[PDB]
Amino acid sequence: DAWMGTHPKYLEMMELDIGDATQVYVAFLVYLDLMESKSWHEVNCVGLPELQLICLVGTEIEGEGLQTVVPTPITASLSHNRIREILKASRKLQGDPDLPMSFTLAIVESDSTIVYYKLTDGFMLPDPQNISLR
Amino acid sequence: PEDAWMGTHPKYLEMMELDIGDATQVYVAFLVYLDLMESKSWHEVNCVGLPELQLICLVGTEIEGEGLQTVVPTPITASLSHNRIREILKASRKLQGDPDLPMSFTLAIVESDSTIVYYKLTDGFML
Amino acid sequence: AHELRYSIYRDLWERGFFLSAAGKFGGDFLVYPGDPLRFHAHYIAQCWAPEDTIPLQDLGTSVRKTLLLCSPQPDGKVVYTSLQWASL
Amino acid sequence: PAHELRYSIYRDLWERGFFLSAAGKFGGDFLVYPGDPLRFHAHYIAQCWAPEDTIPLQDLVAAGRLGTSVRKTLLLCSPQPDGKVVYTSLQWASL
Repeated sequence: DAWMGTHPKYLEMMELDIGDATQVYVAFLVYLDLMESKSWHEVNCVGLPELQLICLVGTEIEGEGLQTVVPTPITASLSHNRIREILKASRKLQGDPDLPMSFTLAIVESDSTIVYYKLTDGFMLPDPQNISLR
Repeated sequence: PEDAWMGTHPKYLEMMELDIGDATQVYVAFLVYLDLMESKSWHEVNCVGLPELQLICLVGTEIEGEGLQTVVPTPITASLSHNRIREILKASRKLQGDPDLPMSFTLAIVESDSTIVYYKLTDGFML
Repeated sequence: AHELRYSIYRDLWERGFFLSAAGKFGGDFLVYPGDPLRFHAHYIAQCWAPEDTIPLQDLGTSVRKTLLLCSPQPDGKVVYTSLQWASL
Repeated sequence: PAHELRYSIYRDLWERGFFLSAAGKFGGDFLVYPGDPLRFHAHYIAQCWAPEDTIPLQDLVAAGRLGTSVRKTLLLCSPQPDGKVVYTSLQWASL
């Protein structure tokens, strides 16, 4: 409800002054999901004005390293170029250049439910030798 | 040159009497005839003229009772289009007596040194 | 060469074969029978001009399949991005 | 066109060692297979020939005596003015 409009994390994302109210709301939605539903150790919002994007940079488990989450409404669209740009931004934010560039895309449906997708530079099959039926 | 004696052979003269091809063609057909009967142990080998295609081929039973195969002797320097191969496949099926196998013939390639290499050509996808 | 080679590629693709036509093979290319019984882990790939916006609604993934975005760049190089359902 | 797009990608994927299947729908997804699980299977060595082009047999005799073509199947592929394409398998035969 409207209480979101005055939540401090919501207001902090808007002080980034990047994007409009929906981009702020979508990013706030995902922030709450990571911290409340999925129980991430820490989530910070970062603005990158050149790409006009609000990122969530988080640690899922206190020991491990940072990962970049990029909220977006289902209505939005992305070029592959834009995806490449986000990959390169994520490489900076995660500080892991020894690993393939990657980030998590947090797609918010209109009814506010969040589906997550991992995007990685290059060729990622979890089991390239797998053989199964059908 | 060293082989003028083969012009006396009755199966050479039979092939030549088809009046198909030049001396290289008749010669390599005869060479393949000898190879099939002596370097293999073929039962019978008959020659057949296809003047539409201007080809001599050898039709034989590799083993008595077994079905007939078509062998198409060819110099190393002949010109073979894929289209020509398809026409030989179609003619070969008629000579074999429209069986049930897919169209095939054997191409018998003859090098200037009289070495022969045999390749089976079959309609479609074999392995 | 080209329009003529691709008419054969598409026919072999439609018949279910795998193809590799790398430049290594010279003019030859390799043709492998499809396997209708066995699923081999693979990418489901898409060709995208680098600037064309992909609609996020137009988005099936597991250990044996990954979505693969492909785009050639001005410099002749193509970039690839794998896309996978995340289990959060 | 957007049809040069698919060629560049297909060629790059080939050069990297992948195999492509179901890649004939220019407008659709295609499949990209890792080479290693597949390459050791039986397969054709295939060749594109305009139907009127002469296929020089000199290479097929080099293959014959060096024993290079023994357990192999060569696939001659030609499209016709039909629109169709015709296929002939070519195998070394011992006799």
